[PDB]
Amino acid sequence: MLDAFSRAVVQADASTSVVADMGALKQFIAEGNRRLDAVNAIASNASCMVSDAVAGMICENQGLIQAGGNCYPNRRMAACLRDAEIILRYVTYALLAGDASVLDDRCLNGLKETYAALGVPTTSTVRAVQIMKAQAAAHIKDTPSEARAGGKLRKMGSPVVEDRCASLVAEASSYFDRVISALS
Amino acid sequence: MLDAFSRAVVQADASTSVVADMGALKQFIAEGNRRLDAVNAIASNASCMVSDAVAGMICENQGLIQAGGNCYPNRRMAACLRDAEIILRYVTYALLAGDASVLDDRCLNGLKETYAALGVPTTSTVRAVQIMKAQAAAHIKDTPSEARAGGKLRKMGSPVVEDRCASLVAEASSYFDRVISALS
Amino acid sequence: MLDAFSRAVVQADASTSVVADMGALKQFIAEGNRRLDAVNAIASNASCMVSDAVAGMICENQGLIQAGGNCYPNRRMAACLRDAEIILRYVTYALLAGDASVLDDRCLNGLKETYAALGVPTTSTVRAVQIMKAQAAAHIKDTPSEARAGGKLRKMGSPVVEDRCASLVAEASSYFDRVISALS
Amino acid sequence: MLDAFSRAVVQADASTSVVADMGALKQFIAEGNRRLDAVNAIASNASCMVSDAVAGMICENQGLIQAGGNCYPNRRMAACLRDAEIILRYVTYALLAGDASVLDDRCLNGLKETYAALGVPTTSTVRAVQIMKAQAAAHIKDTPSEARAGGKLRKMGSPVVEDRCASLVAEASSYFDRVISALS
Amino acid sequence: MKSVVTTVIAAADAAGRFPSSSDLESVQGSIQRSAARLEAAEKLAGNIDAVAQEAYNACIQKYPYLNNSGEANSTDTFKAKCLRDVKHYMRLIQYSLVVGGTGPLDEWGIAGQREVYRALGLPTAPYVEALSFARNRGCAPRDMSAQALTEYNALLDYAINSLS
Amino acid sequence: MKSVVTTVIAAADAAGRFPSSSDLESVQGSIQRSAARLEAAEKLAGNIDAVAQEAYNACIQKYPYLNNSGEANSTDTFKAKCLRDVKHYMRLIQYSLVVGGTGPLDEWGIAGQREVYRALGLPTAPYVEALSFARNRGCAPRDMSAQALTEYNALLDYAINSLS
Amino acid sequence: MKSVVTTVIAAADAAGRFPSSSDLESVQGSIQRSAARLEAAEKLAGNIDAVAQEAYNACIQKYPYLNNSGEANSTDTFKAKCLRDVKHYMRLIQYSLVVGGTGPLDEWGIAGQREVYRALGLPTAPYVEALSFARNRGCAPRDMSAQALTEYNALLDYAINSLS
Amino acid sequence: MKSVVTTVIAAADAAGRFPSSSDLESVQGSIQRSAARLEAAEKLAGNIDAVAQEAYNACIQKYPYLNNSGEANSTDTFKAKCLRDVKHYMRLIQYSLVVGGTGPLDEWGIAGQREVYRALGLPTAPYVEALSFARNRGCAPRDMSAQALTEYNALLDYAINSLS
Ligand SMILES: *C(=C)C1=C(C)[C@@H](Cc2[nH]c(/C=C3N=C(/C=C4\NC(=O)[C@H](C)[C@H]4[C@@H](*)C)C(C)=C\3CCC(=O)O)c(CCC(=O)O)c2C)NC1=O
Ligand SMILES: *C(=C)C1=C(C)[C@@H](Cc2[nH]c(/C=C3N=C(/C=C4\NC(=O)[C@H](C)[C@H]4[C@@H](*)C)C(C)=C\3CCC(=O)O)c(CCC(=O)O)c2C)NC1=O
Ligand SMILES: *C(=C)C1=C(C)[C@@H](Cc2[nH]c(/C=C3N=C(/C=C4\NC(=O)[C@H](C)[C@H]4[C@@H](*)C)C(C)=C\3CCC(=O)O)c(CCC(=O)O)c2C)NC1=O
Ligand SMILES: *C(=C)C1=C(C)[C@@H](Cc2[nH]c(/C=C3N=C(/C=C4\NC(=O)[C@H](C)[C@H]4[C@@H](*)C)C(C)=C\3CCC(=O)O)c(CCC(=O)O)c2C)NC1=O
Ligand SMILES: *[C@@H](C)[C@H]1/C(=C/C2=NC(=C\c3[nH]c(C[C@H]4NC(=O)C(C=C)=C4C)c(C)c3CCC(=O)O)/C(CCC(=O)O)=C2C)NC(=O)[C@@H]1C
Ligand SMILES: *[C@@H](C)[C@H]1/C(=C/C2=NC(=C\c3[nH]c(C[C@H]4NC(=O)C(C=C)=C4C)c(C)c3CCC(=O)O)/C(CCC(=O)O)=C2C)NC(=O)[C@@H]1C
Ligand SMILES: *[C@@H](C)[C@H]1/C(=C/C2=NC(=C\c3[nH]c(C[C@H]4NC(=O)C(C=C)=C4C)c(C)c3CCC(=O)O)/C(CCC(=O)O)=C2C)NC(=O)[C@@H]1C
Ligand SMILES: *[C@@H](C)[C@H]1/C(=C/C2=NC(=C\c3[nH]c(C[C@H]4NC(=O)C(C=C)=C4C)c(C)c3CCC(=O)O)/C(CCC(=O)O)=C2C)NC(=O)[C@@H]1C
Ligand SMILES: *[C@H](C)[C@H]1/C(=C/C2=NC(=C\c3[nH]c(C[C@H]4NC(=O)C(C=C)=C4C)c(C)c3CCC(=O)O)/C(CCC(=O)O)=C2C)NC(=O)[C@@H]1C
Ligand SMILES: *[C@H](C)[C@H]1/C(=C/C2=NC(=C\c3[nH]c(C[C@H]4NC(=O)C(C=C)=C4C)c(C)c3CCC(=O)O)/C(CCC(=O)O)=C2C)NC(=O)[C@@H]1C
Ligand SMILES: *[C@H](C)[C@H]1/C(=C/C2=NC(=C\c3[nH]c(C[C@H]4NC(=O)C(C=C)=C4C)c(C)c3CCC(=O)O)/C(CCC(=O)O)=C2C)NC(=O)[C@@H]1C
Ligand SMILES: *[C@H](C)[C@H]1/C(=C/C2=NC(=C\c3[nH]c(C[C@H]4NC(=O)C(C=C)=C4C)c(C)c3CCC(=O)O)/C(CCC(=O)O)=C2C)NC(=O)[C@@H]1C
Ligand SMILES: *[C@H](C)[C@H]1/C(=C/C2=NC(=C\c3[nH]c(C[C@H]4NC(=O)C(C=C)=C4C)c(C)c3CCC(=O)O)/C(CCC(=O)O)=C2C)NC(=O)[C@@H]1C
Ligand SMILES: O=P([O-])([O-])O
Ligand SMILES: O=P([O-])([O-])O
Ligand SMILES: O=P([O-])([O-])O
Ligand SMILES: O=P([O-])([O-])O
Ligand SMILES: O=P([O-])([O-])O
Ligand SMILES: O=P([O-])([O-])O
Ligand SMILES: O=P([O-])([O-])O
Ligand SMILES: O=P([O-])([O-])O
Ligand code: NA
Ligand code: NA
Ligand code: NA
Ligand code: NA
Ligand code: NA
Repeated sequence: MLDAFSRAVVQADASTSVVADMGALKQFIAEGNRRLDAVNAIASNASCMVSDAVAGMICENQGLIQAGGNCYPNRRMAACLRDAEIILRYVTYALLAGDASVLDDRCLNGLKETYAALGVPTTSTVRAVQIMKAQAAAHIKDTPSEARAGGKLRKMGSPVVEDRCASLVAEASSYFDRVISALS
Repeated sequence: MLDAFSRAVVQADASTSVVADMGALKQFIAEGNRRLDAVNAIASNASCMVSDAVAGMICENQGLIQAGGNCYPNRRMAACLRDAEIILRYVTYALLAGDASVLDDRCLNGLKETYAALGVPTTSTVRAVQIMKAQAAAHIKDTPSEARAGGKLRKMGSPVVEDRCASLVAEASSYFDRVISALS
Repeated sequence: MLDAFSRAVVQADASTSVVADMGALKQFIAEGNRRLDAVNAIASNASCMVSDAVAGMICENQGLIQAGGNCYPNRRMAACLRDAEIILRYVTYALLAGDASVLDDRCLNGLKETYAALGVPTTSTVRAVQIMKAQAAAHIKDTPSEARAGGKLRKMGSPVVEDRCASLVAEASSYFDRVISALS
Repeated sequence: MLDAFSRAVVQADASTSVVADMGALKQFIAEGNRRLDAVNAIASNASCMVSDAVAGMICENQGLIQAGGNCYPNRRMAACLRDAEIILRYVTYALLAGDASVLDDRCLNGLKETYAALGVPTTSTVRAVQIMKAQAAAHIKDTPSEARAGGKLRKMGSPVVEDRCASLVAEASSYFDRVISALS
Repeated sequence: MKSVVTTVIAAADAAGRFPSSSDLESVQGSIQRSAARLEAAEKLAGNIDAVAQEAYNACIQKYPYLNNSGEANSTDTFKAKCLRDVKHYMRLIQYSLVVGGTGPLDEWGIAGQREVYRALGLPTAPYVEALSFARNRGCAPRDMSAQALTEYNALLDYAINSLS
Repeated sequence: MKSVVTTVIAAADAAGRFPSSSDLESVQGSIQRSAARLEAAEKLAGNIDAVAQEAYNACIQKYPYLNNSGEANSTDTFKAKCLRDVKHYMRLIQYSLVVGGTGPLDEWGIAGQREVYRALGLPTAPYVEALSFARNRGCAPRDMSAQALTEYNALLDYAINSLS
Repeated sequence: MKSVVTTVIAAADAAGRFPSSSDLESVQGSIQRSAARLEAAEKLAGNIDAVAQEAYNACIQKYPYLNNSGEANSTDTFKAKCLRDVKHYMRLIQYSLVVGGTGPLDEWGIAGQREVYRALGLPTAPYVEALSFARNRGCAPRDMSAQALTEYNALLDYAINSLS
Repeated sequence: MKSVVTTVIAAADAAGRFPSSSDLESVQGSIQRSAARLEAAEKLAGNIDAVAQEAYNACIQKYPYLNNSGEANSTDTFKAKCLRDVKHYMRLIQYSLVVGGTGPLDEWGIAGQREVYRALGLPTAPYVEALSFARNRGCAPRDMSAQALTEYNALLDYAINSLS
């Protein structure tokens, strides 16, 4: 896998040149504590996120929990929960590294084909991933709502800035979009 | 793998017939000492051949050692040197056996496809092989030039005949040509 | 493994010295065709030898084929036949090599402990090996008797000399003696 | 494996008690930068250390490089160079962790018995480890001598304190003494 | 036991490597973060009985059925053991703050917990509620600094995740 | 296909080696022994039908029960196949003399033989007797040189051992 | 590519773990140490040619036999390639300072180096002397800060070790 | 120890086979080629010191820098070791001529050589030059027969290839 810094070195290596422009890299360092908080926000809430996302996918499509549905019977529901957690885990690794390679290499490569062979429905998987994207945005911003928290709300207590880490929210969101695009 | 004698047997077995032609077999035996000298001439000079061939491929194509070249960085140079040695090794087995099957089966089958998946350039592979073919011919005939020997010239001291083992030079060359055909 | 020539080298290396006595080594070469004949005589008669030796062991000890006996039931008889063949095979390797090391290293080391853990009886093992020793001597000399051949007599047709290869008979017999030695 | 802090936790858990003495642990932290210097001092000089130590062991005992010696032939010399490097590697791990467990568990357990079965001589192994101990002490203090450096002298340039990291030198030396005691 | 330093040593050993630049840099992270986590460790060491007591009280407040005949908080021995269990988790959290990785919680708390509670018919929700109360209770700077509290809360959430 | 040269090439390839001194020396053995084995191969190429016919006849002479109703030499098809099978073994021995190793016999005769003959209820003793007759039949220099006959007999014994 | 963060992610992934305490703490080390190593990287980026030239010049001064007919510094092409090679190692050092692990030097410099130099009959001692010169040359605060210089020196010694 | 016979035995053993036709044939090759290689072995046994001495001399003549202060031939002990090393290679060549395969050189010379020389800072070019001088030096019939010299030269080239 690569990280944000090794990605920059691969770029420089393509022209056999030194890494000269360090502005973007120095910004990664200046935002490093906020990146760690973003990772902590997702990891610390991961069980709640996964359960709530799969439950949301289901409440919006009862076919999944009826005869012939892909979260029926118990073994299928369990496999779905496990997959949502795997996906979220690899997205968090991408966010920690600042680079999608770990996610692409170790999670997404071959996933579409795997799901096709099993009959796992794309529409429903995408919706689960979309719910997790929204959850992760709110936890990174430290603005989850009581309305969506089901009596399990958590506040992170990181130092507040006006933008609430918009850059990191966009980057996290982009990794979820990459998951969805791999099924397209 | 087959050898020149088992080749004749497989051809006969295709018609469930005895091997009738002893003359061709006896000719293999009669040139057996010259064949062993031909193999000794390649094996004894193998490191010098490989290094000179790869270096020649590079001096004729400097792109290989410039940015994005397939002999850059050290790991790729080293893989290339290893490959040229492997190819020479299986060619020398084919010459010892008097049959290409070990070379086809254990080296060439699948190799063009392996190289296409890695992006190993066909024109450069072919050139390295061409250089090794020309080296082999000169060492079998025991007429390497000082001009190509880089102060590393070796004389084999085999007993000279007027044709300088023309048939074995043609046979060895045919094995290098098989490589070239398979990889281009 | 070693052979007779590498055995001489190991002995020379103990004093970081060149091998200077070409005498005994040139004797190995001079008796090389006889040695090939001796190996052929054993390998060519191996099935008959093993079956006869195991049968002989049993006719001299009927306890082996009654309840509680180590060649009862069929599985055990089979395993014994297999072992006698294995032993003869490694003896024949030692005779081809002119050195016991492959026999010692690959067959004899651990054999005593293996048989003791299994309850394979030493006394009977010895008899089977003794019978093979006697058979081997007769086949090397090319003097098997009709009396012992059970309608299966074979003659080798090697060039006869007065001593009937006494040194090779002695060597072969020494290897069978090593097998027996390894059981105690 | 344990580190200095988990070692303290294991000790506290033996009475199911919280870790209350924060002082020795806060001293670990205060000396953390010097500990990283001490590890850098050894790792950075490891090739020179190993080669000089094994060469020292040999120059003090020429029997090792004569027929029957355990650094003869090339294979054995290489194996010995490999082992001195393995040992130094594990000592450096123990100094980074501030605990001997990795060294005891992954390197020293069973080592004396391994060497006994191979006939690797104890006094000589201990000597090589003694020289590496002495080298490590000098590099940590950043006072190696030109006399012992063979024209390969290195200076670390770490901030000098009057005690020249006396506590870390004692600690590193204790790990080398563990190796020596395990092999004696 | 998983910590910063044992993780990088194990990775170096698997590759036959001496400690190198990234290993040293990782350990400088422990030098830096240790202040926060050892502050939380100190406060927890000094006040573990009170912290555990109120977390235990909260879980029984949420689940008063546990006091009913036959349920898991209904006898004096059961009450004692439940509080003891809350304190065990808090002590393992204290150890985890000392080490700077989750090792002590992983090995001595989490491993086996689901099998034990299943066998004894003990519900997990009260455990989760005790830890949840503890997680939502702290505030900075009253109890400790904001970064100490972040360390404390992260280990509580790690324990909650393991039971959820 | 096992021969002198394929054996040494396979050993070299397993170790990543170019041909070396013992490989060349082994092949010199082929140069030396070839005259004897190719002499036998040529004899057999010219006279395989008669050689096989007499060996087949001998095995039926030994075991006349094979002619009885229900037995393996009892019908015209069976008689033809049994003679053909003896000729196949002889042909594979001819090939093995050509190659100078047992490869042809191993791969095209021996492999599978026991399973085939068990399935079809074909007794092995008549095969052994045909080959045994052929093994005892030759004499030198009438039929071929003493070393040609050594080569021929060794391959017959190799076949016999495989069926014993 | 080995760095602080890829090492901890690989270890987490092998155990099926989310990032946890010790992973975040490791990365804090990169936040702290980056100043020193990026300082060194910027110095090296801005002056690489001069730094490599003096290292190259030192290695030729130690081994004038390289200038002799048939030796590795004896032609204009060879002189250019040798300087180039020294600059490659310095560039890979620059990349390693950027990444904060030895990944770029391991993958693009060290892997295969021994096989390449063997095949071309290039001696390794001149590479070692160039790097050695570079290692002993810097001083702080003149060239960079004392911790920057520690970072630069450690990577030169890592390269030297790989060739020793 | 690799020779003609141990190679065939090892191949037989891997397949559970008795010695068969191609094994005996291979050993006939040893009978045949032995005269040439044993002639070379005898010549080398009788003159090893002078052969090694001149090859050592030639490598120092090529690389007089080795005598300069600090280098690998510059002291009396180093000088003696280097000559000794050249003689070790020639002794292992003598052994390999006796065996008829490369076993002695492989096991007692080649294995580990690169790691030893690397660790000790010993350049490989002078070893190559000593062996190269020895390879180009012989002529037939002065020194031995043409085929003895072929055997001798092939083992020298084997050793050279191992160091190149
Ligand atoms: C079925 C009836 C059904 C659901 C189940 C539910 C699914 C759902 N959830 C969200 C959004 C969020 N869920 C969040 C989760 C949590 N918040 C916490 O504080 C805890 C730790 C954790 C677990 C409960 C979060 C953070 C969000 C983000 C929004 C917010 O906080 O306000 C959605 C919205 C998804 C979208 O925007 O596309 C859905 C659909 N909804 C159901 O209908
Ligand atoms: C780059 C500037 C460049 C080269 C490098 C070189 C490559 C090259 N080499 C040959 C031909 C041969 N090389 C030989 C090698 C050796 N001879 C020896 O005596 C030793 C043991 C060994 C290693 C140095 C040999 C034998 C030949 C055969 C020809 C001859 O001997 O005269 C070629 C020509 C290839 C062809 O004909 O297609 C090339 C290109 N040339 C470079 O330009
Ligand atoms: C049980 C009643 C019993 C036996 C079974 C038999 C065992 C036995 N066999 C020998 C000696 C030999 N057997 C030989 C075997 C063969 N000769 C052949 O020609 C074919 C190919 C092959 C298989 C039948 C041979 C060669 C001998 C050597 C002696 C000789 O040939 O005359 C012995 C004697 C062993 C000894 O001397 O200690 C025994 C005991 N005998 C039984 O009583
Ligand atoms: C053979 C005749 C023989 C030796 C070889 C040598 C072995 C030896 N070495 C030491 C002590 C050290 N060696 C050191 C190594 C180095 N210093 C450096 O600067 C570089 C990087 C590195 C490689 C050369 C060091 C640091 C020491 C420590 C002492 C010092 O610096 O003065 C010893 C002494 C061991 C002891 O103190 O017990 C020995 C024996 N000596 C030989 O006789
Ligand atoms: C979006 C992600 C958040 C947000 C985050 C911010 N965090 C800032 C500072 C900060 N965070 C930590 C904790 C972090 N560093 C570590 O070493 C570890 C674990 C090992 C973690 C979890 C630290 C130490 C700091 C620095 C100290 C301090 O500032 O108090 C922070 C301020 C700096 C910046 O602007 O980048 C922010 C903004 N802020 C938001 O508004 C959302 C909710
Ligand atoms: C083209 C290859 C050569 C060439 C070769 C010739 N070699 C001839 C004879 C010969 N070679 C050997 C050595 C060989 N036999 C072995 O057993 C081994 C190793 C185990 C090797 C390397 C021997 C023994 C012999 C026979 C003895 C002799 O003739 O001196 C040879 C002559 C016979 C023939 O015509 O085939 C030739 C021609 N000759 C050339 O001109 C080029 C350079
Ligand atoms: C004791 C073992 C025998 C016996 C053997 C003798 N064999 C003699 C010569 C001989 N044998 C062979 C065949 C052998 N060489 C091979 O290359 C192969 C297979 C690849 C085999 C099986 C040959 C070629 C020769 C040489 C030709 C000949 O002389 O006809 C032999 C005579 C030479 C000597 O004294 O060593 C003997 C004595 N003799 C006996 O009395 C017992 C039965
Ligand atoms: C005995 C080991 C030495 C010695 C060492 C000292 N080092 C001191 C400070 C120091 N060292 C570093 C480098 C270290 N920290 C890292 O993060 C990394 C790599 C990632 C390494 C290699 C730093 C950053 C510092 C702090 C900055 C500074 O003080 O300049 C130090 C002073 C502090 C203390 O007293 O503990 C010492 C004494 N000193 C000696 O006398 C011997 C030679
Ligand atoms: C921030 C001002 C909050 C808030 C906090 C209060 N906590 C109160 C009491 C309390 N808190 C704890 C847990 C705390 N003690 C520890 O040792 C540790 C961790 C190691 C933690 C997290 C305890 C045990 C207690 C009782 C003992 C005490 O008084 O310290 C408290 C007093 C009133 C009360 O009990 O609720 C407050 C005010 N309160 C708020 O309103 C904001 C949101
Ligand atoms: C040595 C004098 C023997 C012996 C030999 C006899 N063989 C006789 C006939 C015979 N042999 C064969 C087999 C032979 N022909 C081959 O082509 C090959 C191998 C490729 C072999 C081994 C055949 C086919 C025949 C019939 C045709 C012919 O006559 O050659 C024979 C004549 C009388 C008889 O048929 O028995 C003799 C005398 N006889 C002996 O008693 C000693 C031991
Ligand atoms: C400390 C005072 C030393 C010492 C240092 C000197 N260095 C001198 C020149 C110099 N050094 C370098 C390498 C340096 N430049 C870089 O960009 C980097 C790393 C990225 C490093 C390590 C260069 C290229 C040069 C030439 C250009 C320049 O002057 O900066 C120097 C001047 C005289 C000379 O060239 O030797 C000194 C005095 N000298 C000492 O004696 C102590 C130990
Ligand atoms: C063929 C006529 C050559 C040639 C050969 C010369 N060699 C001379 C001396 C010499 N050669 C060796 C190596 C040789 N001795 C051995 O024992 C072995 C192998 C076991 C070999 C290959 C030595 C040690 C010596 C010095 C002792 C001696 O004189 O025998 C030589 C004498 C003059 C000289 O030293 O150069 C000659 C003429 N010379 C030629 O011009 C053709 C090409
Ligand atoms: C001569 C061409 C060299 C040279 C050589 C030196 N070699 C040194 C030490 C050494 N050599 C070997 C290999 C040798 N030992 C064996 O057991 C075998 C084969 C059986 C061989 C070929 C070893 C294992 C060693 C290390 C142990 C020892 O000291 O003997 C040496 C001393 C180096 C040192 O102590 O630093 C030298 C000088 N010198 C030359 O100039 C060229 C390159
Ligand atoms: O490490 P990776 O290749 O990304 O999986
Ligand atoms: O043996 P192979 O199949 O040819 O590879
Ligand atoms: O090879 P070995 O060891 O004899 O088994
Ligand atoms: O981890 P460990 O157990 O220490 O090896
Ligand atoms: O370990 P667990 O039982 O699964 O919690
Ligand atoms: O193969 P087999 O069938 O067992 O004979
Ligand atoms: O990789 P290398 O080639 O071993 O350096
Ligand atoms: O074995 P080496 O060390 O690679 O030569
Ligand atoms: Na083609
Ligand atoms: Na969970
Ligand atoms: Na059998
Ligand atoms: Na090294
Ligand atoms: Na080579």
